[PDB]
Amino acid sequence: KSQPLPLMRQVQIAAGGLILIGVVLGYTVNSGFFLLSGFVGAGLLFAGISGFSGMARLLDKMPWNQRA
Amino acid sequence: KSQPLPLMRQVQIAAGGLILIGVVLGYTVNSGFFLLSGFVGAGLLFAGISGFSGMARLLDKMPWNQRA
Repeated sequence: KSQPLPLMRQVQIAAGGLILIGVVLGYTVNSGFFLLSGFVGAGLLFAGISGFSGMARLLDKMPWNQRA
Repeated sequence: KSQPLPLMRQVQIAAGGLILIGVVLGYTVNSGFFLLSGFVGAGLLFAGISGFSGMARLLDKMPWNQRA
């Protein structure tokens, strides 16, 4: 039990990650087809929010005993 | 100096908030005009990630001495 695992972070990674993924595939499949093809935009966005959310979810509620 | 104010979260709230806002205004102004009008979607999304990111940014790097 390193961190108290609050809800001020889990909501950011959960809501931020999920929402992003969706709004991303949409903003790219609807507003991304104009830019280039629709993979670089939604793709780069997913990868970003992905690595970020992960690092945050760990620093907030790392899988310590999650896999003891 | 309550918290060390890391960057594992500051990146999620900063990048997540900014990106979300943009990807939202687009996914709604392009893929939202189909749903209803294009305000309920992008709007609810903005407010959501807004209050969330804020609560997180504060719980991590609250404006303690920021305005002492």
